[PDB]
Amino acid sequence: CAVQVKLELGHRAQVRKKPTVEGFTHDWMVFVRGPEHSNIQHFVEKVVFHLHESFPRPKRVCKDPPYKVEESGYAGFILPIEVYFKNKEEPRKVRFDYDLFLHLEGHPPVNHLRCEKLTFNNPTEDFRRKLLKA
Ligand SMILES: O=C(COCc1ccccc1)Nc1ccc(Cl)cc1
Ligand SMILES: [Cl-]
Repeated sequence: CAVQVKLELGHRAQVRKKPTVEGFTHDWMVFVRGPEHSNIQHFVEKVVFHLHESFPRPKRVCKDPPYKVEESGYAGFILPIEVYFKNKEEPRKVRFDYDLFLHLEGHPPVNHLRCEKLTFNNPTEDFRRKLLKA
């Protein structure tokens, strides 16, 4: 009995009115969530955001919702996101490579969204029950 669930990944980015002391020009926030009123905490163990190496503590871990990271910076980068599942079976996690892009000053703030389909073929009963609760 295969089960399909939905994950939304996205981010916002806005030019700061005043650069930070480091000269960072943008504030941004990247997130993983369920669509509409879906609570993905039923089947998500943790979300790991792998920031660019220039960031302090580049491995950011959210064990509880909201699964998000808020930061400031000066350039966009590819941000690997690992979503770990509440199971003890294959797969333990899934990985997405998120394009954390920023727009130049003058352009409207970034507000970006993509939606990811996860289909689990033959999950264990306990994991199937969690997936179906989201
Ligand atoms: O945007 C930033 C700012 O982050 C670094 C930081 C240093 C000290 C404190 C906070 C944050 N780095 C960055 C570098 C290369 C690429 Cl390709 C994309 C981004
Ligand atoms: Cl991807």
